[PDB]
Formats: sequence, C-alpha cells, structure tokens
Amino acid sequence: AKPPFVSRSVLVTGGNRGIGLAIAQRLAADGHKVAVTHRGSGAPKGLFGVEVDVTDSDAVDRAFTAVEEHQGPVEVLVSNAGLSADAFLMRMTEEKFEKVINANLTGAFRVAQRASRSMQRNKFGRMIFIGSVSGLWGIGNQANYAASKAGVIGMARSIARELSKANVTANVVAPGYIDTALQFIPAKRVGTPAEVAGVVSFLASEDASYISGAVIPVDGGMGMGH
Amino acid sequence: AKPPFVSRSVLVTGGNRGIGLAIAQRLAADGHKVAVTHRGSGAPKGLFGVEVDVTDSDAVDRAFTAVEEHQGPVEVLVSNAGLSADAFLMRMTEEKFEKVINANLTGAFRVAQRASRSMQRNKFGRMIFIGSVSGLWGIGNQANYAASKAGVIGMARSIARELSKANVTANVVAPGYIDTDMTRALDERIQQGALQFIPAKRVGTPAEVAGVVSFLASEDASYISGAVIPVDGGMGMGH
Amino acid sequence: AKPPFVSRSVLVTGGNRGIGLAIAQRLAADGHKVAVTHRGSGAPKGLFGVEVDVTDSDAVDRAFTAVEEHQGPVEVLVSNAGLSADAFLMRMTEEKFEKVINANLTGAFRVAQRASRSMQRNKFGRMIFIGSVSGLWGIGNQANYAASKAGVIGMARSIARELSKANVTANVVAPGYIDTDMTRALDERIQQGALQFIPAKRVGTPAEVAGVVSFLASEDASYISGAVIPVDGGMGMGH
Amino acid sequence: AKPPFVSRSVLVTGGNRGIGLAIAQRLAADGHKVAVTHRGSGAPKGLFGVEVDVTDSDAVDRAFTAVEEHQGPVEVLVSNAGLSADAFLMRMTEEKFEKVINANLTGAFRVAQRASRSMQRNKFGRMIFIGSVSGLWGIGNQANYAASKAGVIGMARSIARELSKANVTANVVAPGYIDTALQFIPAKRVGTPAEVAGVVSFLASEDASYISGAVIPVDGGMGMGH
Ligand SMILES: [Cs+]
Ligand SMILES: [Cs+]
Ligand SMILES: [Cs+]
Ligand SMILES: [Cs+]
Ligand SMILES: [Cs+]
Ligand SMILES: [Cs+]
Ligand SMILES: [Cs+]
Ligand SMILES: [Cs+]
Repeated sequence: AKPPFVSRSVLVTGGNRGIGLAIAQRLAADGHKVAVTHRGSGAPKGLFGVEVDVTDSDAVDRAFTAVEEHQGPVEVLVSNAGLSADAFLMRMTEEKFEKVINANLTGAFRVAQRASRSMQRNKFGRMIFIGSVSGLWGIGNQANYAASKAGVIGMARSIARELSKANVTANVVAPGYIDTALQFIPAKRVGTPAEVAGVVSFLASEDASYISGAVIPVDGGMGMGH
Repeated sequence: AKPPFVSRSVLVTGGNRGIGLAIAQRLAADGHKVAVTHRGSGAPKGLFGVEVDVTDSDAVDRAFTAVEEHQGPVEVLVSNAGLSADAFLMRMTEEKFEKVINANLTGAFRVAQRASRSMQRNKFGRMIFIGSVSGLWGIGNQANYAASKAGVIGMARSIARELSKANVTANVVAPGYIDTDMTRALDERIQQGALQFIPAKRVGTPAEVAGVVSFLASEDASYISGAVIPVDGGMGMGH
Repeated sequence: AKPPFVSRSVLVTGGNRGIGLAIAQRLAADGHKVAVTHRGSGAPKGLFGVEVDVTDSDAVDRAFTAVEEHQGPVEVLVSNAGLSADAFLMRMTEEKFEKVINANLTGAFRVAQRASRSMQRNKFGRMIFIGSVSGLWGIGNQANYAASKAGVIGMARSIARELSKANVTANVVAPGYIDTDMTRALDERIQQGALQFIPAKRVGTPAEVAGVVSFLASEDASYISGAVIPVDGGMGMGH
Repeated sequence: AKPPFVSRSVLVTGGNRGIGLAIAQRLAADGHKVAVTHRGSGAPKGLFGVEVDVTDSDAVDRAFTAVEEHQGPVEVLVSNAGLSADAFLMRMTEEKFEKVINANLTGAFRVAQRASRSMQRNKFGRMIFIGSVSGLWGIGNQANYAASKAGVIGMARSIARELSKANVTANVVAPGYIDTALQFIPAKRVGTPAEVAGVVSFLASEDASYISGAVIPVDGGMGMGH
C-alpha cells in the first residue's frame, strides 16, 4: 500500500561531485526540491547551490537560511561532506586526525544540529549520513577516517533515540568501494554512485518512515561481521 | 539515474495474510508478477496461490515448479513464513524449540535452496528473509524464535558470501513490533510496555515493512548483500 | 580487588578432544571440578566423563544427573559440541542442513534448558557457548554451520534477557581459524588462503580459546551477559 | 594450558578515580608495573603518577617519556580518560560537542599514536580503550559522547587491522551503567568498578593474545542489539 509522494526540501552536503552529485541528481529526479552545498567548484546545472565549509558553524547557519528562503526548511538532510587523510598510525599526525574528525564527524554534527529545530517543530525530519564500511570493518591506515565514520553511527543513534518520537529519524548509509581490494568484496565488483543514490532515494521516501538508527551497507557484502 | 523497472517473478511465502499479504499486494502494485504460498485457505484475488508447508521439502519443490509454469522461475523470493512458540527457557520443550526452528529456519533454507539454481543460472536473484529485531536484540521467552531469526541472518550471510558474484543477493528485513491481528490480541499491558523500548513511540504498520521489501526487490537494491535492515522505529539499536 | 576464586561444577560438552579438551584441561587447572561429555571414546585422565549425544534430550538429562551426583549440579556449562557438513547452497541437502542444526543449535538448547532450573534456583549460572566467527562474518559453503552459530547467539541473548536477573548469564565465544587436527588436515591452499583475512596473520591455538572460556567461567565475568567475544585475530570485524 | 605471567609496564589514563582507579589498582594487584595519568587531583598511593591533559599532544609525549624512564616503555595502554557534556541535540553547542570529541576520541588517538612506535618495534602491544554502551546503543542527549565512544571503536579496529600482525592488538571495553535506567538492564542492577577492572585485567593478560578489534560489553546485557 504505497504512500503518496511528497516533494521534500532537500539539502545534500558535498552535493557537487562523485557520490554526492549522484544523490543530488537522483533526489531531483524523484521529484524533491534539491539544494547542495559546495565550496568554490560550484553546483551542477539545475540545482540550487550554496557555499559552505562544514567546519564553520556560522557558514552552516546561513546556508540553511539561504536554502529555507529558496525552497523551505530542510526536511531531508543528506550529510555527505567529507574527506580522508590516510596514514599508518605511527605516521599519522594530530593535524591529519583532527582535520578529518572536524570535517567528517563534527561537520555532520553542525548540519544535524542546525537541521534539528525545524524538523522537530514540523514533526518531520530525515537525517541521512553517508558513512563508510571502514567505520566498523576497520580499513588499515585510516584511524582518522574510521573514527569519523564510526562516530557518525553513534551520533545518528543518539539522535534517533531522542528525536524519532517527533518523526525525525537518523540513518546511516555505509558505502563500500564505489567507483568515483576486490578480494574482500563478495559481489566481486565495485559499486556505482547510482547504487548509493538509490538507497538514499529510499531513505528520503515515504517508505522509510519506520527505519531509524539503521546502518545500511551498500558494499556488495564487503562489510559483513560484528 | 533511476534504473528502469523490471517486472520480476516473485514468490512470497506466508503471503496470504498479515505482513506477508501486505508485502505481496505492494509487490504486485509495483508491477511484479506475484505468487504467494499458503496452507489451504487460499491466496486472495490478484495473486497466484500455491499450497505448501515449508517443513516439506517435496512440497516446496512442487510449489516452485507451479510458479515457474505460471509466471517464470522465481527471481525474487520473500521468505516470510513464520511462527512462534514462546516460553520461559525452563518451560520450553524440545518440541516447541524444534517446531519453530523447522518452520522458520530450516523452512527458509528449503525455499532458498530450491530457488538458488535458477537464480545462479540466470545471474539474477534476490532472496529477502523476514527476520526479527528479536534475533540480535534478545526478547525474553523467545529462545526458539530468537534462535531461528538470528539463524536466518547467518544463513543469508553465507549465501551472500557465496552467490553475490552471480548477482544473487541475500538480505534480511528485521521488523520490530508491527500492528497485526496477534499483536493487537494481547491486552494493553504488553503493548504499552513495548512502546517504552521503541524510540518512535508507536507500533509499525504492515505497509512500512512492505515498503522496505519493495525497495529490496527493486533495481535500486543491487549492491546490498548480507544486510540486516531493521524496520523497528529504532527499537533494536545496539551491538 | 580480585574476587576470591570459587571452585565451580563445570560441564564441557565435546570436552574429550580438540578445543573442548583444551578448555576442559584449563578449567581443571584453574581449580574447577570439570566433567566432559563424549560419545564413547571416553574422557581423559583427570576429567569425569559422561556419555551423551546432544541430539538426545533423554541422554542429556541423564548426563546432568550423573554430573550432579559426582561433583554437584552444573554451575558452569560450556557448550562446545559441534560439527559441520559444508557444501555449496545449491548442493546442500535438507539432511546436511538439519543434521548440523540439530547437533549445534538444538543440542545447545538441550543442554542449556537442562541446566537452567538449577542455575536459576541457586542464583548462579554461567552458560558459555562456543560459536563461530562464521555466524556473523559469512563463510561460503557454510549455510548450515553459519545458521547454527548465528542461531546460538540469538538463543544466548534471549536467555540473557530472561535470566540475567537471577545471576544466570549466557555468553558466546566466537573462535576464528584455530589450529586443530581438521584445519591442519586440508592442504596449504585453504590454510594460507585464510591467513589473508586474519589481521594477526596466524592461526589461533586451542589454548587461546581456552583462556577466554576461563575468563568467562571466572568471578571477573559476572557483569558480562549476552556478549559475543571473538577469538579470531581480528578476522570477523564488521557489522 | 595457562601461559606464564609477564609483568607489563602499564599506563592507565585517568587512573586516579572511579573506574580508572579500579583498573589501576587491579592491574597493580595482578603484578604489573602501573602508571596513571591525572591532572591536579593527584595519583593514588603506591602507583606512579604523571600529569597529562590528553588534549595536549606534547604533554602526552612527555608523559610517556616520564613513564618509560620510571618503568619501561608502555606495553599495555588503557585509555580511560574522558568526560561528558550532555544536552538535547537542538540545545547542544559546537563547543560542547568538540570538547568531548577532543578529550574522548582525539585524546584516545594521541595516546595510541604515542604508544604505537615502541609496541610495534618490541612486537608487543595491548591497547585497551574504555568505551561505552552508548556508542552503539544510542543514549539520548549525548550526541557528543556517543559519537566519541563509537568513534573509538572505529579507531581501534583500524589500528587492529594495521598492527595485529606485529602482536599489537586494540580492543574496547564498553561499560554500561557503573556505580561510581535499571529497566533497560537485564541484570537489574548497575555494575561495579571492579567488574570493569576484571575485564581489563583479562585483556592485559597473556590469555587475550588472539582477541583484536573486539568490543566487550560489561553492562549486564543492556547494550544487546545491532
Ligand atoms: Cs525536479
Ligand atoms: Cs521521475
Ligand atoms: Cs501487477
Ligand atoms: Cs504503481
Ligand atoms: Cs582440579
Ligand atoms: Cs593453577
Ligand atoms: Cs605491584
Ligand atoms: Cs595477586
């Protein structure tokens, strides 16, 4: 019994390339009103773009405001914005660790916090964080990345336990290797950006209403374990 | 880009009532060719029914043959056929334990194994097992049910590790408390008591389970294998 | 402060060889009163043996009675009795599936259920199930074994949720590749092949499994219930 | 077949009170050489104390050095040092989030990184991080705490995948409610500091050699789930 479609105001952070762009274009094809953040490179044709560095809480504030004026308060937030700085643990610096934590984990916090008020008050919110298989699988040479992506799971679950009663859910999509090593992947191939985008499409839809606190692996089976 | 829809040959076990019927109706409205199993009562209008008890390996074989002849070999299998025989461990009998294991876990095996050849051969398969939050969350008085539903996760993961290379995936949907006839038959003590453990602070609907199955049966689900997707309002979060 | 040691009445199923024997010897050196089950070969010197097939509920009952008479009712149960019947899913029979389920999963139920009254009554119980990394990691060609070992996790968690209030806990030890006679019987293709997936880059020993069981049977383990402890050199990490 | 005891040089961060003190005193009773960090309050009688704020990478450096001079390079590191700053997500500040991340997660990184060289070269290391049930269970009003404690799991698993081959393991102990709410706990009681300390004792022993990347819950069953 399929629920009627609702055009949601969407913000995809880092929505101008790779996986974020694929998500942005898919959600736009689904019928949503899609805004993206970026910083310098520019937004894709058709979609509303706003400049944000997610390490800047004030810049995150006036991005949401700019989006609210353009297409209504963010109802679906897709936190994709991140980066890596891999190294052997012994080789890894305080600076390299903190820069990845600040962008990937604290940056996710900044957008989630900014999103929360309007979602709580309108009794609707979908926070969808793009994590990684690395979070709970443990890829070597990414103590910073893995900490950030596991941390977003913890963050999302705390939010889910607090805000699900207000119809504000928080879920993580955990992509494996995505073409934007093969021995570890049962499917014996990398995934496509469209394969990540299709899962986000599902999480942003009326069909995902009773899913909250979930980590959905999109990794051809790579991340299976405990 | 959204992948073009493909009408798939679908079998839903226990698809004649409750969650299974909600799943089967949704999959049929999606555009798939939907068959359901039942144990005599029949299948409802607009669904091809095949009679099978999933504890009977020979009956499972014949059911798949009747489906293949009607609508083509099974491409999407939804294994929903379930039952429970709850008791305190101290009280639980070998009979109660084995009965639930045979239907829920070995029955899931029977239908998966019967499906596999054709799915491997055609390089397309979606096995979707309806599990339970109980599997990894631990509900008391459910040693048999919890064992069966955790068992299907193990089974689905071994299958995913083996056959994902052939475009045959195996996933589990793990519903929490869903409003059915049986959940809404017990008094408000256990029902209100359960809401305390659900961050959503409400029961789920059969349609909300059906919506997730629809996703997993769609073209958008191709790179998900060995996943357990909880549909439980957050109830089952943990490790 | 380290809690004072208590000599516990211990039953280790499948405690006459391999990992089970390593466990039983360690528990006996720890200071416990250790009994082992076997299926005829006998128990080794310094261990009280009781003959039982864990597919036989009546034999399980009699084994526990013989243990109770010898050394007091079972306080610490180590359920190790296991077997595998590996095959491609396509190849796997109902017989191979049900056989492994009955011994590994229902057999674990039988011994747990027989243990429970006495443990609940005396307000002390430690059930320790020897599982497998395979349960949640997914090893190919192990649909039956993986289902059984994931199933014991579900079972142990339901038991933990029910009986933890009575100081009766239920935990799982999930070994990875451990050097036994059977792992060291296959050629170096599968053995070296497995090392690639183990961060430790070596096989584990029976003693390393026994050491974890010792911890879980000790007074230091009182607030651990429903846990799965992997002893696998990191092999099974994931979700 | 119990392996012979080895007296290890131990550093417990935040080892002067609550759970950290219980761990420190237990590891000392086990026969290890036990050092603790603190900051102002002082160390317990008998045990070597060093002043460190784990947000200070240079202070972490000269603590390890001071310990190495006193009792040999750290062979077992117990990262306990942390803190909370709970709030509703909407109520939670960038400052509150970052202070908990910096102390609990980045602080764990600082000590692990500093420990890594000597452990790798001596082909022995045991890193034991004190996490929390909150990491994967998702306690409301601790988006910062839960992010930090889930993040340490990811961090530990990345380290485990890199360094386990060198006999350097990384494991997390995840305590539930510890007396230093009851409806969520199967055991129907809180745990004791000694109950946490006993698990750390096990992880620091010769019996834990083949455990790496593990999260061991010490929570009376509270945290069960997925
Ligand atoms: Cs559009
Ligand atoms: Cs469209
Ligand atoms: Cs149709
Ligand atoms: Cs339709
Ligand atoms: Cs003894
Ligand atoms: Cs001894
Ligand atoms: Cs000492
Ligand atoms: Cs001592």
